Amino acid sequence: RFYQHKFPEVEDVVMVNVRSIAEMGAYVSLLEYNNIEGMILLSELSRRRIRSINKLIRIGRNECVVVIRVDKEKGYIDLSKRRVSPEEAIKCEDKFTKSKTVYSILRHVAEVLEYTKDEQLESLFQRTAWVFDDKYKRPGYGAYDAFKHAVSDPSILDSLDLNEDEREVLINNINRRLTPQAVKIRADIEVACYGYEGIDAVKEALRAGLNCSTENMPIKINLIAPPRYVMTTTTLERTEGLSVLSQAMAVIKEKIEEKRGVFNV
Amino acid sequence: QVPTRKDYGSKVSLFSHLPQYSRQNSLTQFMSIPSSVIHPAMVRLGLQYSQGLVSGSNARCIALLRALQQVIQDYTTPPNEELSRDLVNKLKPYMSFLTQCRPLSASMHNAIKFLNKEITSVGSSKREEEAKSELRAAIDRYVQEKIVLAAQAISRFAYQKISNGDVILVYGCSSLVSRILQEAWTEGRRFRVVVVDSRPWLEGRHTLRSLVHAGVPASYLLIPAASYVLPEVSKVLLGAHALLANGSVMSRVGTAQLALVARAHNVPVLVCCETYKFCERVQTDAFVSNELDDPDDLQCKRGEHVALANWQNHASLRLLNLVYDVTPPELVDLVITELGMIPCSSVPVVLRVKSSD
Amino acid sequence: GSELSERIESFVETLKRGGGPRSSEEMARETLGLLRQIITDHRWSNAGELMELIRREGRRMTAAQPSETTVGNMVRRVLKIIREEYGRLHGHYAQLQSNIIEAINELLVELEGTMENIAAQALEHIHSNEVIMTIGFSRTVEAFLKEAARKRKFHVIVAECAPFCQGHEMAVNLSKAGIETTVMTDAAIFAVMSRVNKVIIGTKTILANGALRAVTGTHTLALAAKHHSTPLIVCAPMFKLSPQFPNEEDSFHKFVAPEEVLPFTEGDILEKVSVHCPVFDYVPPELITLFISNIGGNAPSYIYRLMSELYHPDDHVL
Amino acid sequence: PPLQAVLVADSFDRRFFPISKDQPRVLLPLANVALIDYTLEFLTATGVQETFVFCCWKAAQIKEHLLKSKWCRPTSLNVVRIITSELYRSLGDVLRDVDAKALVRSDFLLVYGDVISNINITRALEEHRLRRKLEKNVSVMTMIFKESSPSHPTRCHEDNVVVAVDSTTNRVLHFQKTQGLRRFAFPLSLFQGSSDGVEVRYDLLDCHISICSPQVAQLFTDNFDYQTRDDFVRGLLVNNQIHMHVTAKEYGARVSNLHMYSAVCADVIRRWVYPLTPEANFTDSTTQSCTHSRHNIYRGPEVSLGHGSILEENVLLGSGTVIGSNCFITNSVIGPGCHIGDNVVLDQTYLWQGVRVAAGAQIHQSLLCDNAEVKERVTLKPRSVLTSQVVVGPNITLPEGSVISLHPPDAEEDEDDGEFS
Repeated sequence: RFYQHKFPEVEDVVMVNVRSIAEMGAYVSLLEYNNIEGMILLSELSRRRIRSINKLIRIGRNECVVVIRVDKEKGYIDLSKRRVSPEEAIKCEDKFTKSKTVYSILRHVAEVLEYTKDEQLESLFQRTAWVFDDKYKRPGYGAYDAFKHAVSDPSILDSLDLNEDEREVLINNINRRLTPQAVKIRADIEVACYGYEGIDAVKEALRAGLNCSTENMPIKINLIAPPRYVMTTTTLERTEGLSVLSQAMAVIKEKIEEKRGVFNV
Repeated sequence: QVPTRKDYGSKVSLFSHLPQYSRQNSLTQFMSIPSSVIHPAMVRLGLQYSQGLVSGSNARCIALLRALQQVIQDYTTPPNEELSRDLVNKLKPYMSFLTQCRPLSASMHNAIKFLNKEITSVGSSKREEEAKSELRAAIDRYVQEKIVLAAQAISRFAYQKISNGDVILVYGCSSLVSRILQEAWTEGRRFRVVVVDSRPWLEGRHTLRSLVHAGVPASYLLIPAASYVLPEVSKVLLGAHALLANGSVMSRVGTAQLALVARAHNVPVLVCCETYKFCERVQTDAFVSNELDDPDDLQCKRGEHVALANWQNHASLRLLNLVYDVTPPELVDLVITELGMIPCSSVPVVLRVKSSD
Repeated sequence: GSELSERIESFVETLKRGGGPRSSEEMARETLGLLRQIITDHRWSNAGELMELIRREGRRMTAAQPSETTVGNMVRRVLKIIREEYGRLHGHYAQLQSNIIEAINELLVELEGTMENIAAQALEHIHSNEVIMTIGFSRTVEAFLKEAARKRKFHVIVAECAPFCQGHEMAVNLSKAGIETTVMTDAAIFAVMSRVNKVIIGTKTILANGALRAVTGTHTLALAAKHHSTPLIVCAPMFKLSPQFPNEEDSFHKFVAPEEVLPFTEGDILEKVSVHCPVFDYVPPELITLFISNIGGNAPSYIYRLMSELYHPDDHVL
Repeated sequence: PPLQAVLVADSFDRRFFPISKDQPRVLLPLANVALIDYTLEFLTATGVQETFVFCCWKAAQIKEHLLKSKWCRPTSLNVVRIITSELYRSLGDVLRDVDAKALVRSDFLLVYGDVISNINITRALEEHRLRRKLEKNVSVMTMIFKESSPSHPTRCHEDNVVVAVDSTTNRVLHFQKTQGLRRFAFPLSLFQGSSDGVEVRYDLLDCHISICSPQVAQLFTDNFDYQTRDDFVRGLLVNNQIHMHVTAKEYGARVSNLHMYSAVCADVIRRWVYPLTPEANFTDSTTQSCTHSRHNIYRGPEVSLGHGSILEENVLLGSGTVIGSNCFITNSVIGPGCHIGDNVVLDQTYLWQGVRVAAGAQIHQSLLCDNAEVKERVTLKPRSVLTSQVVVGPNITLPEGSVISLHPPDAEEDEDDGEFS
């Protein structure tokens, strides 16, 4: 499924779930093409004298296996750990996860006449995955398959338009599961000042409220905390953070000290 | 592959994790009687286990060894399934078959683990026939070195141990305790061996007959009166099937209580188990992994007025009989094996120094 | 980049408020997670000064909380394996830290595979229509009993240690799987011990004599079981082993506030009677029977081979 | 809602004399470490990041002693707010400062620097917070304060409390103290309002703990006629009702007079306050790291035991200590550097820094202080106090009470030491 070139290449990385363990080996079910079941191998679950059987593997979890060299009837389907010595691993976990999302939006194509039994799944997958080897980099294929469903970002979207363009996918499915992730943050303020340079500066505290209303775009200051208020920050961009920090510390670093007031973080 | 054997009569309330059989109906009442669903040597060894024909100590190991060598050294090597890895998974119906027949001695488990480890040691890169003959050479050198060289090595060492006039007892059915007896006897020695046995096997027979044909003076008493050998025993040879990793040993119904009544005098128990018998499964109680033979073999011959013929007429009476047992590691002190005379609790440290390190 | 000290100190400081977290092996999880970071920016030139840095910070981590060795055997574990890998390097610099963190990944898959192993080694003991006992609370022996609950039909009793009733909770928990357990009080550890058949226990730390160290009531349970000689199966994963001995100081046990056992509703009595309680007892090595362990079974005095391997004893004293 | 606290030093309804002259009333080392560290690790025990300790008395001393802790630096979850000796009198201008400087948003802990305890406070904190959110801020505060008997060493008659209260909705009615009363009478007008009934409870000892959300800043600065908290809450209880919670297990009490000093120093080593038990080494004092042993003794490092010195219940030593032979020491604490010579009998001695005891000396029920060359046969009796470098000699015995020192008017002693009466 997840790339129809099924039997993968020589010294690559993949992950796998282990549905059942054998008498001797541990025959694992690979998932980067539908329902085969591989194995494990002897020597390198380490690089020195470990030699044990069940303290590494669940009946149920995943891990980052590494392939050495697989052929067909030489029977060497390589599921082990060889030489991840400085090597990153979890790129393939994110490849796995994004391909699972690619499945999850396309396992339900499943149009409204409930035909779960067997619609030919390649009839809706294969033509929608076929031309997407546009560049050779497989992590580049990772960012390009992540680029595949952020549907407005490839607005050159031609080459087997299926339909008018993407009909059943773009009615709600492309649009339906954007899955944006954001964490609420609430960077505060505490500015005030006193004097007659403090009456100028309490005018300047009110226009500091005006100023973090209109200049650098902190949005929708509400009045819920009667001593001192809040300014909002939400990641659709995440680069509002350094701008808000630069301007609030420019306030504390040049604005308040010229007008002799009180403020900190 | 194979069906299972039906139950006969009733059972105790305790042992319902354990199946019971009969030898009045067996496995091959029904199945593929020209054996090609399963290899022929398997149904051979199975239905001669069902009448107890090879019920020995390491005799059972060598019986399954000849059966599996007649499996492997005529084995068709199919394509589209790999050189070394269509054997062991097709051997899963073999030992599940014999587990259905009458369950395994742990000796056969050690045989399974060794030929397992060796058929992994030859994979794909060699042609199947001379790889099969190298498997023959490996399994033959294995059983030869371990079984035979262990028997004569402990014969030389226990010949250095046992001296004149040592009146030693056996609970006798093996091919190692009577072995050590005869090839210690025939070198200028003297010791009055006594055998003990038990209902319903009534087995001391191979040992006592082989002693008398080897010319050793024998006596005889059965474990339901084992408190009459209670003072006069000088040492005791205990023939154990398996030897676990507590320090325990492992043999029949009739090494259960002679072990404790001869710990109750400081007469040093002496068990005989070679390097082949050091297992890894570790039990503690006596009903956990213990078989149960045919429960209507315990009847009486009192003219014809037997009590146990129509025992299914009335409501709640039962029968049972256990077969194997485990003794605790307090009692058992000295094992008879190769590298020395290792004691009880220090067993599995030998089992790690012949386990690929 | 030196924001590492604060969590060493937060970790020993939550080791001073009893010790966080609540359960048993999640302690091992958070400590090895905070032990794989001990060489992040913690840089050096040669292996000797790295060794002495593990010396100083490990000994202050162990002496900050001496009533728990689950951090101490792991810092001995990491110092052992790093001197092992340097010794395999020689026959100084480059390839060390990579193989270190790789070995840590190996053992951190191990310590979470533990309870699955002890759960899956748990049908080779138990029968039909007999009774069984356990004291205290550990989720390891809970995994044992829920496995055997999934496959057989037997009849548990639980006798509870009650300076604090840490045993009523499993006593209600075990009727959820439909066992029909019966709970007495700990006055009847001997009144029913004729009609027991077997008893399991969940240890906490096992010393380097094979002598365990468990909750209150286990010493009387072992030496009150051998007035029937029914065996004691101990539940004991391979991380909560200790290379320690009963002799280094006291506070081998752990003395807690004894308002667990006395109320403040008495009258005028509590001015003089000087109450005391540990939460932990000490049991002889020579009385328990076998391991249900993450290598399998072992005899209760075999343990020296494992401690020959796992801990290099010249730096067991550290 | 973040959680802070204020931490007053000392209410000057004064009971400590003359120990509050060189060292303060709050640097009172109960087991060889300052009592501020005990109450401060109560405040670090429950979770509070920032707290306010107020000082009035010789800023050089508490300044220097707060220059060598390890929460001097905010690496740990505390830094300490400390301020210096302008106009400070008692808790009155403390709360007037805390709503004039206005260092309060909501729900802070009001404790003196004189309570040591083990209540993880947050439970009734959130129950109080539920009572605020639900019912329109008519409930001012909640006090948690122990369940006990009418008979206990901590419920001595200085802070004896009876309260009358319902048990369903646990709002108090009378905070009537008992410093000398023995007939009791409750004004019956407030029982017809709750006809289903109302309990009375004497099973109480006040932990001096209670929380405060700054409504009481308003009800404290508006009403100047309340200064201490007790007439404050009685004035709350005559006009806003205040609530109650009865904790079950853990306790603390305020170490007011030396009676509570005896009871608490005999309870931390009878250990009713674990995690607090002084083997933990709360300071970075390698000159405090002590080793627990059977029946609650605590040997110090380089202890140098005297031969045959038998130990039974609840003792200590320090660092650099030399103890002599034949000591039947029970329920005591000893301090560091002590050259306590041979055949010195002790019983519940609370000995402090720098002492060198001479040979052949019973000491009994005492507590004494720095650089005291105490000498032969100084036999004492309950409630006896030596203090701060004054030297007694060949059996200048003392009776039950002993208000003595080296200062002339407070003591029973002139300029020189107590060698001759």
